Amino acid sequence: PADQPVHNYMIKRLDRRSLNAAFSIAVEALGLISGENLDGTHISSAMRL
Amino acid sequence: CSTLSLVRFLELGLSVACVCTKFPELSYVAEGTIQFEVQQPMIARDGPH
Repeated sequence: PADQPVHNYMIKRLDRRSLNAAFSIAVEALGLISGENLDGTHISSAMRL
Repeated sequence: CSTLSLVRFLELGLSVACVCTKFPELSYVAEGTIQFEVQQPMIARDGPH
């Protein structure tokens, strides 16, 4: 007699992980970037760059 | 109730002693020294120095 074409089956599980990193900003160099108080010459200065 | 009579510094008298000027980025640039000398006068004494 002939043979029937078998086929398989499997169930795989997702194994979960996570990686994380971080940095930090100084309080001194904080107000130099965001704050819109710097009017005329402190927007294009060397310290802000 | 009672109010809080505010007082301005520039409208005081002591303001004559000091020149006040706002320096926004100082706390950042305060990491190093500023270090400016001033002067010293000198008489022209006779005889070769």
